[PDB]
Amino acid sequence: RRRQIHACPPRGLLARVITNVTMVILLWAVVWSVTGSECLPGGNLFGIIMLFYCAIIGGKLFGLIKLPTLPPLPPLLGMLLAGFLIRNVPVISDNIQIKHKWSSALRSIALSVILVRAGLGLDSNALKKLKGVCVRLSLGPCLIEACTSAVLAYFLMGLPWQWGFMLGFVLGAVSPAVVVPSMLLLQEGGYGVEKGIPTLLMAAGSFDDILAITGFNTCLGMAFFNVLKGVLEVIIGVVTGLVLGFFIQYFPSSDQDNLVWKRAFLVLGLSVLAVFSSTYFGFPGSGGLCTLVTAFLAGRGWASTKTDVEKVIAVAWDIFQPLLFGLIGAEVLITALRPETIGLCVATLGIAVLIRILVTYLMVCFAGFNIKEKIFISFAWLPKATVQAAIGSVALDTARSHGEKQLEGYGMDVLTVAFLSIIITAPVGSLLIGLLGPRLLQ
Amino acid sequence: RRRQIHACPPRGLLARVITNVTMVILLWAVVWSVTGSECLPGGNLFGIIMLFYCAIIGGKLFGLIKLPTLPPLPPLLGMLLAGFLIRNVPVISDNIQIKHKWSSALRSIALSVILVRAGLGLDSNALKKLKGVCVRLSLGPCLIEACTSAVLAYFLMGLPWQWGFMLGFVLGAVSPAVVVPSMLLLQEGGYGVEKGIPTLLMAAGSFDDILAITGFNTCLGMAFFNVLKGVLEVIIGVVTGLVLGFFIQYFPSSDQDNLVWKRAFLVLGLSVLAVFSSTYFGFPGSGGLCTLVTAFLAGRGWASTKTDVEKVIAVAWDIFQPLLFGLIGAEVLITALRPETIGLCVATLGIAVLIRILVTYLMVCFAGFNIKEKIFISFAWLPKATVQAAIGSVALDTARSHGEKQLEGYGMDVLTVAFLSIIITAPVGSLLIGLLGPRLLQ
Repeated sequence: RRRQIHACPPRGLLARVITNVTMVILLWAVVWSVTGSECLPGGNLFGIIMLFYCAIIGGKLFGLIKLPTLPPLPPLLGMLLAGFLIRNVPVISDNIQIKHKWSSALRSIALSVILVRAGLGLDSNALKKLKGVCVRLSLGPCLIEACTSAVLAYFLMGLPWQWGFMLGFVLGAVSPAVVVPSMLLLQEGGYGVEKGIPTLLMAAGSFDDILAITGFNTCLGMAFFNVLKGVLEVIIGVVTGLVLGFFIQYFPSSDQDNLVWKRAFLVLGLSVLAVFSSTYFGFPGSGGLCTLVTAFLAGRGWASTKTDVEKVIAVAWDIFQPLLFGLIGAEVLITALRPETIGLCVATLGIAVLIRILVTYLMVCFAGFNIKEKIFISFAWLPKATVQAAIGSVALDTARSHGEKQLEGYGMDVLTVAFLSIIITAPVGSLLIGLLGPRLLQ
Repeated sequence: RRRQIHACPPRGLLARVITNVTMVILLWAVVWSVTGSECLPGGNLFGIIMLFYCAIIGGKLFGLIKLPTLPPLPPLLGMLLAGFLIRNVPVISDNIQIKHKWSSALRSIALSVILVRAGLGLDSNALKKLKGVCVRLSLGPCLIEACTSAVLAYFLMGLPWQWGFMLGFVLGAVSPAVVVPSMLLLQEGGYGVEKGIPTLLMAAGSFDDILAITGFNTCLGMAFFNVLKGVLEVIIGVVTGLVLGFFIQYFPSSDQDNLVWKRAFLVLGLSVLAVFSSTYFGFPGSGGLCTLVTAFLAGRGWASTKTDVEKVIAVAWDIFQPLLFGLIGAEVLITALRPETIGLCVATLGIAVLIRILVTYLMVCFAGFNIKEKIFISFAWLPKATVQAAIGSVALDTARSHGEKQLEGYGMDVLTVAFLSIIITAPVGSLLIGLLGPRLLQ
C-alpha cells in the first residue's frame, strides 16, 4: 500500500485542477438545464463563452511569452488574431456561431461602457481652458481625411463618387474604443504636468462618431435632407444627457449606503438604455454623446468618489474588451483568401492615414503643444475601431438587398479594405502610443 | 424660490424610494431585453418574482404586526395564505401563471436544499449512540398511520381498498421541509444538554419519504413487483452518496482559497444534480437519501468549517422557503369553493393525526426519553410538507389520463383532503414546536 500511503496527502497540483473542472462542468450543466437552447456546443451562449476564453488566452499569450524585448506585445493583436482564426476555419465555424443581433447589441454595450469610462475620468475646467482645439481636432481632420481618401480612391479604382464618398466617410473615422484605455493609463501614470492633454484627447476623439455616421447615411441615401436629421439627433442627445444629469446629481445622497456599486450600476444602465433607445427609435449614435454628457454632468455633480467607481468600471471594461475585439475580428470569413490586387487598397489606406497624421499635426499648431505634444496628439488620432466595422456591415447589408453584381463587388471591396485597415492601424497604433507615452511627454 | 431653497437639500425619505424604483425598473428592463419571453406580466418569470415578493410580505406581516401576545405568529401560515390568495382569484390567476415543470423543479431544488442543510448540521456519534430508536421512528409510525387512515376511510366513504390504500399512503408521511428549520434553531439555542435529540429527529424524519413514495407507486400500479424496485433505489442512493462522499473528502484542501463558497456551491450542485438525475432516470426520491448521505460523509470528512458554510446554506434556505410555500399553496384553484361534506375528510385526517401522535408516543417508550422528550418527539413528527402535495398531484394526473368519472371524483376528494391536511397540520405544528421547544426540554 505504498502508493496509497504516498497519495494519502492531497496534491494541490493535481487537486486544484480537478476541483476547477468539477465546478466548471457543474455550472455548464446548470446552464444547460436552465436553457437547453443556444447553450449546446452548436449554440450561441456556448460560442460566446468560447470566444471570450479564446480572446483572453490570446491576449495573455501576446504579451506574456512572445513579447519583444523593449516593447511589450499588446493584447489587441492577439485578440484580433483569435477572432480571425475563429471565424476563418470552416470546421471551427459551423460548430460556433453567433447571432448578428446579439453581436450588434454587445458591440453597442461595449462602446457605451468605454464611453462612460472615458467620460467619468475626464477632468473639469479643461473645456473652459481649451475647448477650441478640441472642437477643431474633432471636426477638421475627420472631414479632411474623408475628402483625401475619396480623392485617392477616385481615378484609381474606377468606382463613382458615390462609392468613393462612402469609402472616404467610412475610412475617415476614429472610434475611442481603442484609444481611451491608453489615455486613461497615461493619465494615471502622469509625466511632468498633464495640462489636460489626456482629457483633451478623450473629449476630442468621442463625438466625431455622430458626424461620421451622419455622413455615411447621407451618402448611402444619395447612392440609393438628413443633415438636419443628424443635427436634431445631436441636439436630442445633448438634451437627454442634460436631463439625465440632474438625476445622478441628487438622487444618490449620503443617506444611502453602498454608493459605489449603486452609482456605477445606475450610470451604466442609464447609458445602455439611452444607447438602445436611440438605436431602436430610428436615430442611432446619439446615445454615444448622451452618455458622455451624462458622465460629464456626474463629474459636475462633484461625486468626489470617481476612483471608487472608476475601479469597478475599469474591471468591467477589462472584461468586455476581449469580447468586443473577438466580435469585431470574427466576421471576415467571406474574404478569408480573396487576392484581388489588394495592394491598391493597402496603398489607399496608408496614404489616407498618412494624410490624417499630417493634418492632425497641422490642426495642433495654434498654441500650447510645442513639438512633442504635437507629435503625440498626431499619432494618437491615428487608430480606428468598432465604428468602421459596424458601418461597413450596414453598408454591405444595404448593398445585398436590392443591388446587382457591380454594387455587390464594390461593397465587398469596401468591406475588405475597411477590415484590413482595422486589422492594421488599430493594434499598431495602440502599441505605438503605449510605447511613446513614457517617451514623448516626459 | 422658497420651495426651491427648501427642497435643495435632498430628502432621504423621498429620495431612497425613487432610487430603489429606478434600480428596479432598470433591472426589469434589462431582464425584458435579455428575454422577451416569459418575462412579460403574463409570463412565468414575472409570476415567480411576484409570488416570491407576495410570500415575503405575507411572512413579514404574519409575525411583525398581528402576532399574538405570547406566541409569535409563524410566517408559514402567511406564506400559505398568500399562495391560496394568488391561486384562488380568477382575475389574478390568468395574469400570473407558472409552468408545472418549473414548479416541480423548484420544489425538488428546495427539498434538496433543506435536506443538505439538515445533513450538514447533523452531529456525529449519534447513530452509534442510538440508531435503533431513529430507525423505529422512521419505519413504524408511518406504516401504522397509513394503515389506521386506510381503516378509518374504509366503511366511511365507500371507496375500495385500492383508493383507501393510496389515501393512507399519501396522508401517512412527514416531509422534513417544515420541521428541519425548527430543529436547527432549537439545536442552535440549546436547553440543558442536547443529547442528540434534535439530530435524532433530523435523521429520523428524512428517509421515510422513499418508503412513502414506493408504497404510493405500488398502490397506484395495483389500482391500474415494485417493492424490489424501491429497495434497489434505496441501495443505489446509498451507493451514490458513499461514492460522492470521497470527493468532498479530499478535493477541497487547505491549498485552495475561498473554501466556504466553493464547498457550499459544490455540495449544493452535487445534491441538485443527484436529485435531478434520479428523477429523470426513472426512480425519483433516491437523491433525497443520497444528499443526506453525502452531507453525513462530508461531516465524517471533518470539514471543521460547518458554521462557515452553514450560514450560507441557511441564507439560501431562507430565500427558497417562501418560494416553496407559495408554490405548494398556489395549486388549489379547482376546489376553491366545493363544499362536498368536507367534515368527513376533516374527521378522518384529525383521527389519523391523533393516531400518529399516539403511536409516536408509543414508539419512544424504550429508553432515554422520560416524559418531556417523549411528548416533544411525538408532537414533532406531526406535520407534513411538499411530499404530500407532489404525490397528490401525481395521483390526480394519473387519474385524469385514462379514468372515468368515479375515479376522477375519488382523486378529487383525495387531493382536497390532502390539501386541507397540508394547510392545517403544517403551520399549526410548526408554531406548536416553536413555542414548546423552550417550554418542554429545558
